[PDB]
Amino acid sequence: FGLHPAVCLAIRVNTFLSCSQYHKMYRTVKATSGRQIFQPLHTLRNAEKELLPGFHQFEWQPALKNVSTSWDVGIIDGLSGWTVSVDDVPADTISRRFRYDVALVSALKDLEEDIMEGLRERALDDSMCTSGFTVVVKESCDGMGDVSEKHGSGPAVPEKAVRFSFTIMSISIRLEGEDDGITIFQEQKPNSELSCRPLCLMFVDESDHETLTAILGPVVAERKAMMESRLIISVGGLLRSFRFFFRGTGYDEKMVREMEGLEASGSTYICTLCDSTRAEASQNMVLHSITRSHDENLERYEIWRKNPFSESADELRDRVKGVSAKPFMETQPTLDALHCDIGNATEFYKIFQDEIGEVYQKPNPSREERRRWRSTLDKQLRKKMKLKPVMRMNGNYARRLMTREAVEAVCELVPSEERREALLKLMDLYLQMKPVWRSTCPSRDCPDQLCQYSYNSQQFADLLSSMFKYRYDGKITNYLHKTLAHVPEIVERDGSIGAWASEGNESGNKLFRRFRKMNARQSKTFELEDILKHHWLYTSKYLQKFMEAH
Amino acid sequence: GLHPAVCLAIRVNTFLSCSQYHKMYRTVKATSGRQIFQPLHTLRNAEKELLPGFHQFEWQPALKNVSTSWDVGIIDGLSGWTVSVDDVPADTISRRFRYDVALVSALKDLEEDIMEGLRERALDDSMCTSGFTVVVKESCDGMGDVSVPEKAVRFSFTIMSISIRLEGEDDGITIFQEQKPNSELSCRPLCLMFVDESDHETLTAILGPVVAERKAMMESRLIISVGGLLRSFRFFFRGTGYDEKMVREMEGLEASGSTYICTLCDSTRAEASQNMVLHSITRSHDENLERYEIWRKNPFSESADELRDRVKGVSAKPFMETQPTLDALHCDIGNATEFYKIFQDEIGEVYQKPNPSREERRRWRSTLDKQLRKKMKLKPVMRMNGNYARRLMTREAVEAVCELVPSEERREALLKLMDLYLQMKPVWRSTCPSRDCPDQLCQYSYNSQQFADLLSSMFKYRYDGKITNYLHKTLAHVPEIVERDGSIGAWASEGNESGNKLFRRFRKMNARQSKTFELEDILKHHWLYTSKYLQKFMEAHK
Amino acid sequence: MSLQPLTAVNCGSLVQPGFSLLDLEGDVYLFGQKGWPKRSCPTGIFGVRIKKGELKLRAISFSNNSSYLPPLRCPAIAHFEAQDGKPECYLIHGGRTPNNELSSSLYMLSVDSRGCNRKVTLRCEEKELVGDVPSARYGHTLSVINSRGKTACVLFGGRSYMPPTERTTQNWNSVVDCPPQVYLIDLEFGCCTAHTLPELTDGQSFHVALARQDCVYFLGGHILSSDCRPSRLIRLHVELLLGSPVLTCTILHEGLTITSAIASPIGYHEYIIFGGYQSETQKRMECTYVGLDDVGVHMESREPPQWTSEISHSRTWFGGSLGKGTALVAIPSEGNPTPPEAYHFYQVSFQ
Amino acid sequence: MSLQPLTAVNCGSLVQPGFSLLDLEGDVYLFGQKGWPKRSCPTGIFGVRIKKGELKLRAISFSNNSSYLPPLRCPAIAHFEAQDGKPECYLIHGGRTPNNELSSSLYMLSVDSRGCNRKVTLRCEEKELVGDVPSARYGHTLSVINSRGKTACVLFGGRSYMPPTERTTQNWNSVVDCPPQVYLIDLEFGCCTAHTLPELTDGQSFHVALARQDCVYFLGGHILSSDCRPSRLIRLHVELLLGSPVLTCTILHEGLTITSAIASPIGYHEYIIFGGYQSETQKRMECTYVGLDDVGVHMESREPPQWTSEISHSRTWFGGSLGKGTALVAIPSEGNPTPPEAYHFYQVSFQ
DNA sequence: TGGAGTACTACCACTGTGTAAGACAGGCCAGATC
DNA sequence: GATCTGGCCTGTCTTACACAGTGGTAGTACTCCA
DNA sequence: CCAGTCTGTAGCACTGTGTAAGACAGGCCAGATC
DNA sequence: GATCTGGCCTGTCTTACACAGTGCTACAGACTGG
Ligand SMILES: [Ca+2]
Ligand SMILES: [Ca+2]
Ligand SMILES: [Ca+2]
Ligand SMILES: [Ca+2]
Ligand SMILES: [Zn+2]
Ligand SMILES: [Zn+2]
Repeated sequence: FGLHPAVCLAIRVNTFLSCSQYHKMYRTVKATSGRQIFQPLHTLRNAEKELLPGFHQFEWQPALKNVSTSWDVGIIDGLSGWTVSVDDVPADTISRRFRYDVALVSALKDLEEDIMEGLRERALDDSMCTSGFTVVVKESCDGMGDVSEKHGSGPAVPEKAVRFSFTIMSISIRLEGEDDGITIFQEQKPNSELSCRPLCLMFVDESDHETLTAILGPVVAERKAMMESRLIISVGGLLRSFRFFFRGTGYDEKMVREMEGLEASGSTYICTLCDSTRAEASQNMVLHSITRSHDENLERYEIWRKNPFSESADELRDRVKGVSAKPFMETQPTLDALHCDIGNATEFYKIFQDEIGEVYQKPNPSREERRRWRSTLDKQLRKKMKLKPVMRMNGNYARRLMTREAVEAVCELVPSEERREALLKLMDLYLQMKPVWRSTCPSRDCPDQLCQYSYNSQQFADLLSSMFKYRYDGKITNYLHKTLAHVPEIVERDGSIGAWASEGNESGNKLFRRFRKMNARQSKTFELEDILKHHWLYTSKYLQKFMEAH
Repeated sequence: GLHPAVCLAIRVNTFLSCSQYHKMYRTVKATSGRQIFQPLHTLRNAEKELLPGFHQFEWQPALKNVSTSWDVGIIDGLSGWTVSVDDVPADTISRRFRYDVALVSALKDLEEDIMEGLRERALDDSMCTSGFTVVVKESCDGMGDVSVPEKAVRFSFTIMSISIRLEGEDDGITIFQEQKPNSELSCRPLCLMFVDESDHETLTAILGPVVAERKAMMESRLIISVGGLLRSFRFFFRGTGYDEKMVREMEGLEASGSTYICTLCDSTRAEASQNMVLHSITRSHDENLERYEIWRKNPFSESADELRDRVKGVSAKPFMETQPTLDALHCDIGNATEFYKIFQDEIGEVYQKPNPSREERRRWRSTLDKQLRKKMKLKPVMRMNGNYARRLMTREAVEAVCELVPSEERREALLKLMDLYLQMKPVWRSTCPSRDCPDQLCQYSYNSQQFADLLSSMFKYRYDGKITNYLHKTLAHVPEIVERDGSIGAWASEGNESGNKLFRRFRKMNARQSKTFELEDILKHHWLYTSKYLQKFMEAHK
Repeated sequence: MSLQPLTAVNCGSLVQPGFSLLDLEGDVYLFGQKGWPKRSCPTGIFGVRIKKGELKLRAISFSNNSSYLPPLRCPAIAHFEAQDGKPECYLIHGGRTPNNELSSSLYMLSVDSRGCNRKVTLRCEEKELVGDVPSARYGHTLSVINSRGKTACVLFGGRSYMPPTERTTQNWNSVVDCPPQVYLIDLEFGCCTAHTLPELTDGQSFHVALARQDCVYFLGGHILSSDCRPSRLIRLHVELLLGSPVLTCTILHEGLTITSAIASPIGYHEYIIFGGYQSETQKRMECTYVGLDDVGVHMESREPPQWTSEISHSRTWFGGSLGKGTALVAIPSEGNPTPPEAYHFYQVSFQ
Repeated sequence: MSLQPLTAVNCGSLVQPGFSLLDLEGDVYLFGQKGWPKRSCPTGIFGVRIKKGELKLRAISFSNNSSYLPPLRCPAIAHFEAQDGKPECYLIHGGRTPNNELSSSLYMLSVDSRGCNRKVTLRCEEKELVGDVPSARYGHTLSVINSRGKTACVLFGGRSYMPPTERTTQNWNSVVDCPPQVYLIDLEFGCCTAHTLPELTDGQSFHVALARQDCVYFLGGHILSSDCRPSRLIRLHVELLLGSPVLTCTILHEGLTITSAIASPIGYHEYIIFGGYQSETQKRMECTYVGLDDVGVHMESREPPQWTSEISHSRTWFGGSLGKGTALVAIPSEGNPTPPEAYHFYQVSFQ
């Protein structure tokens, strides 16, 4: 029994086998046992051209704004025809990308099998559910710095690279009555690199706003011009319509500041969504309304620039409330579920350090007492919870610290039992309200913690500003204001927190490194093209399906 | 279905990791399976009949200083160094086989082809089964920059030609001559060490056991169950496949550009200026022992340089016997380098301008690269590889270069020189000169003479008293060694050096990674990549 | 003529290939900080100083009546002669921001108060342009003129982005020479006018202009249409025959064929040109001099200081003029490693 | 009692961990070096010059009537004191060849001629041994004794490779201690006689022994049999009666747990035992001082010169005495890339 | 009995463009005795 | 103060040391089918 | 219905690689001062 | 009027960790025959 060509394309890409490698084992297994078990190279390459962008014909009505209606374009150079005149800004930055719309229709037609499956399950009459489709899209843009390609004799900036990736979150139906939504397809794990398709790759640092904007501008214009109109796709034998909504979440707070204009980083304006300062985050730690939006930030930047009230410098910065740079991409600034603990972890570490030691009787401590309290606390954790000390709170250490075991263990040193029960109740409310943001969907998994979260965080903040008022006078770490002021509003506005984290690209960093390692053409201008082609071939639902793993 | 051995071949002949092969096997089984590949745990024992330490054997008489347990495998290269800090530290990490077990595994692997040679020769297979003769070519080359380089050193050998002398009345019958000793597909590793290449101390303190069992195996004979019979074997060791520097370092000559150039003849440098053809090949291992003894004990009360000259540059007791012959590949590289220097010199002028400065030679090299890229489509390189040499040796490179020479006499002169060189080059490069091209070897003496006199006459501005050593070797020893040692080039260190990229790639896709284990598994793979069994199952009838 | 290797003691990561250098009331200011205005400086207009051969950079502050300027990269600079109302001023319009677009907004910058303790307060008032406004562009040039006897300004040249019809995200960054029309700006109000003549056969870019006595000379910069560098110096004489701004132009014989040239004023109407780029691969190396009067432009090839190998061989370079004959040039200090201070600075002086 | 960090300007690649430092007629000669004798100096021995904390290594040259020495690695050294009729000698025996092999040869080294211009000629004689010759060993100790009234040499200790039958190619670079036999060697004739010790029930190695007026003191060292470091010092007494050189011994009660030490002579019979290793990982940092009396050993601990962090963190260290209360110790250095002078040097003095 | 479609094996672009040791020639210089 | 010479310097010369392996492209054997 | 037995998958030792939290420091303004 | 040091703010090194893969090993589960 022969083997399908697509199966073999998947079994090549999914195990990083090189062309020469595959061909060698191919001729081997063919001449070995009397059969054409695998398919040869060129037929696999021809049969793969179905999955890359630029193969399926589509349409857009109304037509897109300032976007070519060609559908046969493939891997374009992100320069976008940068005039190469030396006198002008240099044009050496390497970058390759897809034409956003083409890649999007390719990924949609890939998911077409599952959307038809969902239409079979939902029993919606296929000749009727034609136009009312709607797709949610996440897009994460992190700069994977300092890659080492292992063959460097002359510096060709082969270290940093920004990887603009997108992922289809969920596709629903809209026809035809009220029926505002039926989730025909909800991707099951939207955080892993198996489903995080690259769109644009650039050999630059995430620092210089100049090159980053210069090469992302086309992608921003596509994101904008693709918000209104409808995409016409020949899917399942029917000319069907699709409307989009682009929830852009997976940015690091650094990049969110860089693209919302907020002065970075440890400014007087901590939260990206509310306008409150540090002192206004310390006075009231619960009641806040998420206000910052792309359009309002644009208007604020106009206010700052023109200064229509001729107010002084610092007063103008306070009246604009953090907006000093013109934003250039509408971003949905959700809480980052990646850390989501590390700030809380180091805050509980400082609280234990200052609770075993006496800070609310002796107000001003010196270096020696602080370091001694840290030493004895770490020795206590080694004694009872069996945790060695570290310099930085990583993930697993935080996970093993903010547990009732370590807390009731560390309770034995603080003399006043009042403070003992106080901090125990603190950690109790904390670890009760914790899985609200970490887990996938609190609307299905743990609706009780969500329904209680308002009053829970209220009691938490009251306990803090009652028994720890000595420390939250006017300064509060950012993540605490995040977890206390916006969690219910966030999970209500979207439907989850952890299901929009940047985890995708944080994982796919290893994929980029590996594809640069064993599949690169080393020409430094084709290399990106090969990395992109292989990375996309990886993350096509069809090919992972042929990796049944049964 | 697929035979397990074939699947192991496919695994190690394409550099796939257990994770990769396992995913591939799971996938291809879940679709249309009908199990096609074999899983990991069956290959991880289906090779035990290919690595060392599976096939029973013995010797008669037994080997000296060598335990007779035949089941040993990967052994630590330190050979049991007392780790006591107070002594020289037991620092360097290494691994190796036991030379005897490696040889018996190689032979019992070639079993199929030795039986084929038996049958094809129409010789009886049951009798005349006690006097086989094996020729084993060793090779040992360093290797830098395996990322500070860390400069690991590798030791390999190759069964060159297994012949039969039975039942006598004759000299021998070449049962099987290896068809391709150049390529690494038959160049098997026997010892890997993370030792720098030049430090005598650790190099000797790790190679000692290898050289010891080598010296011990030269006497007795081997017994192997092959072709159903308990037959016998004798070995002869050709220590050729070293480069020049290492041969010097393990020979007792003062490397490398000394006043004593020739590894084989004792002619000094200056005497290698006037005379360039007539020389005698005398340097032998035992003679070097005797000469070093004459140096050390100094029985004639001579002064320093006088005593040095009585022994002709022998001031270090050598230990690894080395047959008196030159590498083939590095001869090419040396020759290529010297013609590149002469070209760089003749683009400018030397016989008209005695002492040109440094920037002048810089610009002459630049414009030579210009002329060799504008035509012949050749790019510059830092260090000259074999390919760049082969390209810099052909005619059209000369027809392009000589265009810049003003003096047409010089143009025709170096053209005739390269003509002579191309007429005499396939003598030592060949696999078997007396069979591939007997006419060049027949005309090599007079050709070398004319070439040497052309050099001495039309280039005496440069060859007053300085001669590169490969020039001397190729102009005065080629005919003698080809007449004596059967052939040359068929004994190139190439098989090691170009094979070394394996140990390069085998550090990426097959690491562990920890030097305690890294050498172990690298050696395992690098061996398993060679056995003719697996190359047969790889080619599978074209 | 002498060159000297300077060193950025601190604030090395705030110099980008394009930038401007302004002078007014003594000290020299650097304009066009890369990135966006950090918290270090509220504005981004730095004050640069050569102290014992080291580049010291301090922050400037703004008054309340002032508006705040985005950090343009390659604006169109124009020094304003000291007279009523605020002597003197500086006209900046409009360059490109840290993001890929153009401001199309003219700004009048000046100094307001000092010191007290060696401090300088600046003001940046926007001057709206009603018209007939000059389109958004970068690399063009603006200059002041006095026509019998009212003061106006002439703007010309500069590339731009393709008009938003064929502007397509496959060539979303391909630029085009703006149509060759001269734009006349009055400062109060910004009633701008557009005019053309058949002598302006084509639009140029990066052509350093020099005005005097309401007569302006445009050098030869560079054109992307024909990919050639017209060495034809362009003279134009205008006057405000009230209320009509009559203009005439003429193609003179010779102008220098160098692009993106630094201009350092030494005398009353005398400017040394350290030169940016002559050939599209081989940069300009010499240092020339331009005088000008009613006779016309007079060119003279001064002695170019011996360029150090590091500056002379590296691919590109740029810089500005510290005024009073001195100027600053900079070369990409690309190599192993990046400090990340990636620009070596050299001061170059005349006489 | 202090140290000083020296630097090896050049020739910083010709030292290996175990090496010898012979002190005769002033200047010190370094003996034993990494690799065979290169052609910078064919005789392997280097004169050592200590100037301005700087380490110079000058070439030496032997006589014509002398023999040439392989650079033994960790041999035994016996300072044959000035006596009739050829002062002043050094006895080297038998050491480790740079080619990884032992040598049972006895080299008698001395000085022959000088200068004329500060050049120092040496001579080296192979001394044939008659016996009952001691087999080829390394790490042993040789000393000189003058008993009633003739001079002899006492050889004892040191390891050796396995006997030539049990030495298996897999146990090749293993090594066990030589049999516990003392060897009395006459410089002429070389009738080396072996003798047993009914009390020294075990051999050892790296024991820094001493001799005083035909009475020998084997200080404790390392025994690989039981991995023990027996601090019990060994006294013994020799009487060269005619013609049987009778020997007796005694187990001293307390000594020092020292291994691979440097012995710098201070007084006529006063020595500083400088340092080595007291454990398998711990190095003896504290110095020691031994006066040799006809009553016996007089031991006291001096002030240990403060150790820099560099010398203290190091796994290993070694050295040799420059004489006159001075010595030279070394540390295997680290860093990226190769220095390649991978050994830092500390000169050390007493008083 | 022939056609072209298949598959294989052979090409090409491309990283960067210098090193690290050692022998010997010879210049010459400390420095020390003469 | 004169010599002069052994020892350091500097330069030049010789032997190695890396630079494969990876995708795309196209001739081109060569052969499955009617 | 059950146990061998075969297959798949998880766990272990390991150090090379990127990463970002934290140490710090120095540099400039505020504050106190000359 | 003119100068200087603590606070702190932020730009920089740096280094503890986890994370990557890999071969081996060990256990756990699933198939197949009596
Ligand atoms: Ca980042
Ligand atoms: Ca990141
Ligand atoms: Ca070699
Ligand atoms: Ca080599
Ligand atoms: Zn908020
Ligand atoms: Zn010869």
